[PDB]
Amino acid sequence: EKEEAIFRSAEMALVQFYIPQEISRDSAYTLGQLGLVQFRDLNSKVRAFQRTFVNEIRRLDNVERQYRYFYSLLKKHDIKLYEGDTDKYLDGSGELYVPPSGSVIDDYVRNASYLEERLIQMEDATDQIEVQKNDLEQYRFILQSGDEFFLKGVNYVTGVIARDKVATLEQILWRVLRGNLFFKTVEIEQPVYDVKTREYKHKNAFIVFSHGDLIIKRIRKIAESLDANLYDVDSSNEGRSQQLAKVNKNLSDLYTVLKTTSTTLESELYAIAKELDSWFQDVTREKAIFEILNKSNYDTNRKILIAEGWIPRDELATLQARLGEMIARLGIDVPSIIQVLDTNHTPPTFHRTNKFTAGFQSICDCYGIAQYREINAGLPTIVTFPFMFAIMFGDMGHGFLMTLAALSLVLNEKKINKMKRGEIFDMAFTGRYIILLMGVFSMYTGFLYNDIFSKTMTIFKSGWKWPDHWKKGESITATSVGTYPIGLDWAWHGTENALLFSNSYKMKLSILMGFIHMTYSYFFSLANHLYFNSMIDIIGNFIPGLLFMQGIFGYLSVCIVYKWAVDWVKDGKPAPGLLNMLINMFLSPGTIDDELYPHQAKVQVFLLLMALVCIPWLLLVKPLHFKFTDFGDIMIHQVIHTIEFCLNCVSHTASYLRLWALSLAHAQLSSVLWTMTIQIAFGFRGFVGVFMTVALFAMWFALTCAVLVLMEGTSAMLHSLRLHWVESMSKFFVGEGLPYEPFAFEYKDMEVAVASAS
Amino acid sequence: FSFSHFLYYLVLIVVIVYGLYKLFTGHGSDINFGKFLLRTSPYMWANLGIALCVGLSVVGAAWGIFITGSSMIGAGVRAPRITTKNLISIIFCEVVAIYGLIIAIVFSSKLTVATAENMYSKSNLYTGYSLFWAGITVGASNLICGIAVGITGATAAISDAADSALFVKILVIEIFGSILGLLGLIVGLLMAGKASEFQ
Amino acid sequence: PVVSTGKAWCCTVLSAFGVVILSVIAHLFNTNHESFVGSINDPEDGPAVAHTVYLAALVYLVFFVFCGFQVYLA
Amino acid sequence: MEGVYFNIDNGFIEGVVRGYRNGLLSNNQYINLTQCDTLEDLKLQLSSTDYGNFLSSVSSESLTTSLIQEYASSKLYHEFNYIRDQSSGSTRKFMDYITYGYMIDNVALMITGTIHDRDKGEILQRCHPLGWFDTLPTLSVATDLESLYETVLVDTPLAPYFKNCFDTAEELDDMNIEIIRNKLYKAYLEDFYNFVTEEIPEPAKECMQTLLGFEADRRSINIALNSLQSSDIDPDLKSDLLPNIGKLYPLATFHLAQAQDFEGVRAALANVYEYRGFLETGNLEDHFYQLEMELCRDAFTQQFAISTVWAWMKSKEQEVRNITWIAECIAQNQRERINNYISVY
Repeated sequence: EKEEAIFRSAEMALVQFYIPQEISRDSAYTLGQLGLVQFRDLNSKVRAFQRTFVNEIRRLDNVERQYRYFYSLLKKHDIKLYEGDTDKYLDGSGELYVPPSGSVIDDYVRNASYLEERLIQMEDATDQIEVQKNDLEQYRFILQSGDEFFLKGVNYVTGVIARDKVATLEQILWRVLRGNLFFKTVEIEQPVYDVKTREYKHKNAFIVFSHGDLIIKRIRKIAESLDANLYDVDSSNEGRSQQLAKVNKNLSDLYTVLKTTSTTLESELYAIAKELDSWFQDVTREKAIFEILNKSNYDTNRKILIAEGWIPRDELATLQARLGEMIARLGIDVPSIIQVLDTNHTPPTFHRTNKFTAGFQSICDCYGIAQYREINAGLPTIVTFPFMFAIMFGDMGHGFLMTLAALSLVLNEKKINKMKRGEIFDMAFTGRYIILLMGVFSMYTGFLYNDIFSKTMTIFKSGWKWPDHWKKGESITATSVGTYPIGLDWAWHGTENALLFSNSYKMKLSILMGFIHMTYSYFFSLANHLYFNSMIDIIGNFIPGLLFMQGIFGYLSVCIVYKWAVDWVKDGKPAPGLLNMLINMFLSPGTIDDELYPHQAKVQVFLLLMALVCIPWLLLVKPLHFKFTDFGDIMIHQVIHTIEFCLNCVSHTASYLRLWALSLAHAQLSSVLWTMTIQIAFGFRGFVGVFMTVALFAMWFALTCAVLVLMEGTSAMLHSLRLHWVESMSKFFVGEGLPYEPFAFEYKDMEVAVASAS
Repeated sequence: FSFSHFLYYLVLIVVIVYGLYKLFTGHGSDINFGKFLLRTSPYMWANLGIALCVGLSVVGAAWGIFITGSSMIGAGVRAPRITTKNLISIIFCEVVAIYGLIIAIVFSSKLTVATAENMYSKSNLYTGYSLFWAGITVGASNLICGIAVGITGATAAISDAADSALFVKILVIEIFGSILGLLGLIVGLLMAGKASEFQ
Repeated sequence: PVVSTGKAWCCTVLSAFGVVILSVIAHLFNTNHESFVGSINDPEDGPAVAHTVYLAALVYLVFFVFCGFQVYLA
Repeated sequence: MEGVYFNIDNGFIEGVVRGYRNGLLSNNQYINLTQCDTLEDLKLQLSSTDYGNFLSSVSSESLTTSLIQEYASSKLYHEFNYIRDQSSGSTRKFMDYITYGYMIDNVALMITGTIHDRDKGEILQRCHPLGWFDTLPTLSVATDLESLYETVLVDTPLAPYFKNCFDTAEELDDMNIEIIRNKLYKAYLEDFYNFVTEEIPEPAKECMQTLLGFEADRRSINIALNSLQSSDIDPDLKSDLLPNIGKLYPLATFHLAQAQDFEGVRAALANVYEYRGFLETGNLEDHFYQLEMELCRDAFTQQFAISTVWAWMKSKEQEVRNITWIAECIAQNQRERINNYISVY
């Protein structure tokens, strides 16, 4: 028996823990293996170095730092980390593993501290060889150049410099040798890997001829000041061949010394790379235990740690069971370490999710974490979010393709929740039921719009009747022989005034749906104020806003439905304009051009003065009741709430024209796409027409899947999200609270933690 | 140098010499600005009004949107909790284009077809003038309101990224600056209040 | 012939939609629906375009049965 | 106005630099740094600020005051290089002009170390990595100032600044290099002032003009207080070292140029209102640091301005100087003068 906590939050408790010192380390593991206690910080106003359990943090994150150095050393000399797949002897059923006890942690500390300096000297030994591999190899490149590199009028310097500095060399040596330079360079094609830095460093050779002795020291200092490695090469061919024979059997000796010096290091890294992840998990868990014990009061007269924590009420029977199992594992006698405390703090929120209400909860929590026991806004979002999507996405076939794309993700849930994906397929997979509901509601909406691939259906008999005879080219009209049962009539398809009906149709649809959404979301404020015993908020905020916005904007909706209900041609009365009379209700009161219902000259004035008198009745009762029980802050905040609640009636009900907007534009772009590509290939008799309609259907399907489902679905999806974040949750959603996020044990994912440090 | 000032000075000199020459002949009333207003089609003035209305409203909206969006993106690097909070500063710049939409929908119901007889009547010329000036009134007011609300939104995003307690005190200034587009909306509805259709 | 697996699904799925869609459009050309040919524009003959749209559906069918066995090999 | 065309290129840069600005240390954080006992406590206390996980992966026993100032300066320099990479047009130029003033100091340091026959690699470190200019280690050859200039300095952006420096034509010692460097920095400040006057928009223009005014005035008072050492200097040969910008040039650099004793400098600064509060009291350098930090604080009240980059740069440098002073007082057990940091926020 657990409460559901999807309409409101879950009921909380504050529990004070009386933990003895000798079982404190052990008890925090049991408190962490059940992930349902959020600890509050009792050691506030105490500096981070003055707290207890700080050397037990310094030792453990020194071990963390040495593991980070190890894993940085694993990426060089490419060895895959083992990643022991059994993340189930710590997780899973049972909820009980024995923690490693003391000597295992000391073994981890001294093992890592012994292993670090060993790896440091083994890495430093094999990098003194690479820095003398490099100069010998580039000197071997210098020794094979022929004569054309060494013949232009010791009388020269020779070196290898990076390619970025050759122009700087020749600029300086032209300004220094005054114009008598014989600079010459040939490129080294492969990059030359650096050890002191990590740049790959495209290099090349050079040679500079001159005569004298103060000139060669001059050119030599200028050259090696720009980080050039200079050498000595004989002028004759035979001396160059003797030097090339001398560098070989020295460089091959370095090849033999490099092996079995960079081999024992690598075998040590093969030993470390297996069973490093388990070390890392154990040390991270041990560090988290002391981070939780850091925020508890320490007593000196007796060795008792005092800790507080938030918890939902249905787990006070779980605490006593798990802690009783712990005190039955080790033989002691402690006096009742659990005590439920009576408090005045603010508890966490904690809505329960169960795999269908989870994605919509993650939607609504992206805006703000709700107040404690406030009405959750993720419960109506489940159906009001894909439907407001569907009004903008009113197509049969596009919602059908969206359902197929959703069922490709829903029908294999078990295969996908065990993979590593990255940031796009994540948003695809965690919202698969959102996409399923969006596709099904878009099927229903596109059925009611009579639109499949921008074509009609003809599944019932029409309500319009064409004339009996006409010449080919006569503009005729239809004669209204009844009404059409479900959807728009298919006699509006070509008809050359289809937009003239459809626009005034769907605009009124959008205004009516937006008003019903706003006046449904506004009653959650009444259900809040009735629950928190806040009877001044009802009489001060609910009734003024209800009367003010109903008497202006619900009267418009009643007039829209009433204008639909009345036959104006049979009665012989002129049909009025609802937009005109809405403007003239405020900008010229009392005067009516076309009459809608008999006594409306007085109802306009009555509703205008009621919406007027709701302006001083708001901004007055809620402050002046606080006065007789003004302050300034309540008064100015209530003036801001009045000037913000009003002028959002007009703005928010104007903002629901987007439901009309995106629907009209989706229909028009899909119609132009149908008449632009595949409509061309219908009058093309021959063998060329077969390939023509093949290629043009391929182009049409690629466009209607790329630009018309994926790129207009994301837009209307975040439009249905704006209509809930701004227009809907500004009427009941109070705002700030603190999220639940209990202390629990998790897998840690090493390479994220290395990027988190560096 | 300064080619635009050279163009402006050249146009000024040519206009002064031309008007002074039309005096010089004794035919100063041939520059007849009033007869140009009679003999010009009223549908031109009406459609320039509607098109320039929706265009200037959208330009002011886009201006405010990127001013507050650049600063909110820049300020959200260290404090990424400002985005869902200061979404409302982009709401306030987006409602400007919706006001332009409402004006275009109201004005486009008056574009009927007139007869060749009584084409340039009193009511038709009145309707063209009213729709033109009402459209550019609400469009320029929407432009200016979008610019101002965008500037205040950028400054509010920076101040809320400082600490959380400041955006309630700076959002009040956006509430002040967002009423000006509604003033332009009301007076644009009132200027074309008594204008009939084209008949 | 390097990999040829990530492009097999892109053609099998395309052909699987293409067979069904051009088959139902050709069936709607054949019986004169008065919404595909019900005006003075693009088609006039009727089943003479239903002919080549069923031909294109057959060509999509042989695309589908060719590429549907190359994905079978993985 | 100023908020209209600014954000088009500089709105992201301005927002990121304000986000960097919100991590400046306030007074309570410096007091918490003061209350540390050992140096590992200072590391753990700095870890809970905008700095944090900056001395991670160093050591627990190789922690030294010099290492802390190296890494706290390198974080500053990487943030400045990021902001300089993300800019274009006039802002890119403006940040290059910020770099040139440290390039001048690297020139003077490399020449001075070349005179005393020191190593290239010793002078290549402690040589302020922001003012780099690739041909910098070539300044260690050919002692004569001409044979520096006709070879390597003409291709640097410091080339238009030696228009005065060719008066003496001999080998250099420690006073000639300082006369040279003062002429460099004079011509430099006037180049950058005439840059700000003609291109930078107005609310940033006035803020950069008053900050450059204070830079010129501080260096004028320092040259006037350092020139009365054991030498004979013509007032014509000293007034070519005081910049023609600031609030004490139109007539108050004249009495600085014609002054013999300390009382002459006191009587010279006696009429400028912001000054003559400085020479009658203690540490004369801390008054310049305090007034610079107050001017930089006043630069953060303008929003659509690229004075924010200069103000944040100088504030973060003062912050690094304060953390270095506190770390020295902790590590040397000299807690008597630990509260002499300069904190304005």
